[PDB]
Amino acid sequence: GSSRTYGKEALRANIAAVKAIEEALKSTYGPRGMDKMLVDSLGDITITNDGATILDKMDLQHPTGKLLVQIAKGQDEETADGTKTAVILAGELAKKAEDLLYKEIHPTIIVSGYKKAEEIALKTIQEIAQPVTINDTDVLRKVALTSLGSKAVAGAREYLADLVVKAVAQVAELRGDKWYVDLDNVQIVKKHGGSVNDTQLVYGIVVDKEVVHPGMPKRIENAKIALLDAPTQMHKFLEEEENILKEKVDKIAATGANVVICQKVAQHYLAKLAVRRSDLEKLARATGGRVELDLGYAALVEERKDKMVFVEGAKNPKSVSILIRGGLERVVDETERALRDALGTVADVIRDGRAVAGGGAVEIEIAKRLRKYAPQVGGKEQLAIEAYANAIEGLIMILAENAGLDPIDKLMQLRSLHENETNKWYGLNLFTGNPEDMWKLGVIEPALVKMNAVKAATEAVTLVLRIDDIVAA
Amino acid sequence: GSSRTYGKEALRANIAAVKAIEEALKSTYGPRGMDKMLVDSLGDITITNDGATILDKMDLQHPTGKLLVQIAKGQDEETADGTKTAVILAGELAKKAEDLLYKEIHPTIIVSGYKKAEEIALKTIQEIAQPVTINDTDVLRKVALTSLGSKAVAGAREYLADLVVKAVAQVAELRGDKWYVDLDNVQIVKKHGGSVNDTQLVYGIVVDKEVVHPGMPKRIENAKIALLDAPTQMHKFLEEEENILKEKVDKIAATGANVVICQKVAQHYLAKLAVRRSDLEKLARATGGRVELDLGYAALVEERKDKMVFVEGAKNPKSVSILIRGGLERVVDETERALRDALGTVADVIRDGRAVAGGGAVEIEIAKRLRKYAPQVGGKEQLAIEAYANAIEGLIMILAENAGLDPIDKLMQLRSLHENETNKWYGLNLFTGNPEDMWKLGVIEPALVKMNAVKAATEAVTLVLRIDDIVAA
Ligand SMILES: Nc1ncnc2c1ncn2[C@@H]1O[C@H](COP(=O)(O)OP(=O)(O)OP(=O)(O)O)[C@@H](O)[C@H]1O
Ligand SMILES: Nc1ncnc2c1ncn2[C@@H]1O[C@H](COP(=O)(O)OP(=O)(O)OP(=O)(O)O)[C@@H](O)[C@H]1O
Ligand SMILES: [Mg+2]
Ligand SMILES: [Mg+2]
Repeated sequence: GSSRTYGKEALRANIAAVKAIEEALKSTYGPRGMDKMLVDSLGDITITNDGATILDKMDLQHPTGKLLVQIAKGQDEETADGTKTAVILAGELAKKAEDLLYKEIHPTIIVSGYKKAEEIALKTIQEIAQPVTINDTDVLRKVALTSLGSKAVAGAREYLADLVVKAVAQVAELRGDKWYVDLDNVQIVKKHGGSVNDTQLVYGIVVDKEVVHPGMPKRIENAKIALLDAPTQMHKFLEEEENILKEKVDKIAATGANVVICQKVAQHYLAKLAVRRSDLEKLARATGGRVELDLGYAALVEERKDKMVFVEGAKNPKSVSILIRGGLERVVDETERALRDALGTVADVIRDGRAVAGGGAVEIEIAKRLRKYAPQVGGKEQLAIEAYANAIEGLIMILAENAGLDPIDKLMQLRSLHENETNKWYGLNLFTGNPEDMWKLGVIEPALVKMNAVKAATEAVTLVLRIDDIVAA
Repeated sequence: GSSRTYGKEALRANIAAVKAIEEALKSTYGPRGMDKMLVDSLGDITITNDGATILDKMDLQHPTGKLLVQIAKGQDEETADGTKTAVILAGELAKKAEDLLYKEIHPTIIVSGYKKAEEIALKTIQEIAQPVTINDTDVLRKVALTSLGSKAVAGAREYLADLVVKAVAQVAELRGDKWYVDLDNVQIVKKHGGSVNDTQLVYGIVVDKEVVHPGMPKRIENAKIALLDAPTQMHKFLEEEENILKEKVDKIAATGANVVICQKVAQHYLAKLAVRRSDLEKLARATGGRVELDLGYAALVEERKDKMVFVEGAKNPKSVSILIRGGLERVVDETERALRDALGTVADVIRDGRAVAGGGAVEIEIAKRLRKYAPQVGGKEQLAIEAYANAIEGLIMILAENAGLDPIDKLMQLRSLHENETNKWYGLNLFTGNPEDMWKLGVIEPALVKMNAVKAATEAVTLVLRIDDIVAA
């Protein structure tokens, strides 16, 4: 025994799976949006509004949904943002395809329409965007703040916004006639007992070591660094192992190193600087050293009051550390998850120097270009392009409907404001119900994240259409 | 206990099996055609439109269908194309035989009709086709492109089309007063990190070796090649095994070889070229060597920046390698499955120098010859030949019906266009709904694949008729 299902009934059964997976996410479309409660088989309780999190702990019985979710998860590791937008948009394009199938259009006309709209949308995003550079640091601060905000740690402590902006403004490499960065170049340190304004940047590389040995010179300058993975006969062996302590000095003097860090007593003779205990790799990347004596170099090393050790002016100038100290664990452990995602959004601007307004300002310029382009295509395909435009505007209703407003009128006001000339940045504010200019409010996101949202939605829906039949064996 | 079933009811039960197996395939008749989803017993999901793939993972309860599928699978290994056409045509000839049995004609009249139509069809294909040669490289490019297209790798990167055309235009042997080729003569290499336009031909034989030993002369010219499957007493054995390293030099000097490849250190003394590690068979076929020292010969050997090793101008000039490097695995692994099937279609033209238009242009010349021939046969057999012609035209409805068009009118327009003189290449375009000239659009397939489609369909249906009774024990 096995089941075969084919034709319109298999296509309806696939669309009813996509409109279920989108229904699970619709309400959490941020900001100012609801959370979901997830309970596991053990009885743990979790509260979340992070879509990449929900899609790993919800569980899905239907195989076509299992393909849609896999595309939306694959979407999160390539770019890091737009996990929910690429599911909502893929929900709307299917819901509006259902209106075209009742007019008896064949699916290969619809799919040819969508893949003919997406290529004029991606051109329009590159046309309406505006360029930005590292020197435009106000715009970098506005992007950081927008990605950072809506948690307890926020731009009420705007020191966090300058902290991240300065930290990646330091690490700028130049490649492809453009700037380049990666998160491997900038490191955190996390500890408890502190304050969120006590967190600081350094322009140096730092470890929260509570001890280094007391006789040693706690300031070292214009210096060389080494990073290391390095009865009667019983008394002779015991001495031979105590002489192996002096063999550390013997081989440091063989190379002239000043501070010497080893993975895992005779420290009075060394004092006549040792660090007791993947971080040696970070020190090597800062110092230019290597983990037989190969040395690295730095302008200053210090230990200072909890208690800490600092390296400053290491040979590679494009490396930075930041330290978070907070009074409770719950603050620190989510502040990392906010702060490095903010920095990893600034990096999505800096890797490609365009920026576009949030708030639904992009969708309504796209929904104008399509409705001016559709009369040129003329055939049955014209109904598929106009059915695409109605599905992109249908996104910002899910943004207005979510902040308590009346959705239809607060769509019509925006569309009428865009029929006037210029005005291209008007969109929804969400902390007051009226439309406002999104650039002067400073609400911005990088173009690469919108392009990935549009492309992963069209790729996901044109794989749910264009399945005729289901066989199992 | 056992079952016996005989007469009209056994014949109806066989035809209802053939019209089920054809019903599973009808919609995927390409291009621009739907896919099917196949789920296995483990829970893996697969999406496909390749008929030779569907028929191995669908599973079939009925024994007559199990014979039809076995003929259609056997069809794919002899010629490589026409797995679906030979099932659809075998579906139509049975569906139209059912209309003749209700007029009470006996089955041995029908089968005598079909086997009397197929012999005038095979003559007509040899009459209406047009010849082609290697020098007609535009037609080779058009055939390559038609077989290559409708994937992400396509003639948007037309470098792939010239890549394959040049690659088999080099390997041409002459036999039977005709050209001859096989796929054993041309080899690929596949690696990750690349681009689809970074893929290149060579007119040489190549391995993506990331290393060869650093002292050795990395350029060798007008050269000879060897291809090889080749306490106190403990110190004497250890030395005897180290002298066996120098015995490689000792036996290379005994034959004067310049580069020496062995299946599975003293390389400084060899340097005073060694390759560290079925490919020795390919090198032997290029070099004219053999895997006791038999040597092969080549004009140049080089190692160059990833990193690679090249052999150029080997003794046999009718051997070629191509290299695919792509930025992701998913691209490379299906690009092989497209690119070698494109090349293995050019080989189906070159092995037999006729070509015929696609798009349903052949079917409507055959459906004219039959309806002019049928009045000569005169008896009850006349109804079986005209019932054959209606079943070949009934194929291009499944091509028009599939691209969203209205099927009947877009048949009648083609038939009326063929009642005019010449025009013999008019057929369906599928990227716009009107008929167009298929030769100027460049849509071509080799005659040997159509002949195998006609012959394997008539052979499959005349075995489903002409079964009277089913016995089991
Ligand atoms: N201050 C704001 N005012 C208006 N719209 C905003 C504001 N901040 C963000 N948005 C909009 O919120 C949407 C993104 O919603 P949300 O942040 O919940 O999902 P996401 O970040 O894409 O998801 P994920 O982080 O899981 O990938 C975009 O349309 C964006 O422009
Ligand atoms: N560009 C085209 N326009 C019109 N018809 C085309 C075009 N390309 C191919 N065809 C037609 O498509 C049919 C073959 O369909 P399809 O390629 O799906 O099956 P197949 O190649 O025979 O199957 P398989 O590859 O599994 O053996 C032939 O009638 C051919 O002439
Ligand atoms: Mg976001
Ligand atoms: Mg084919």
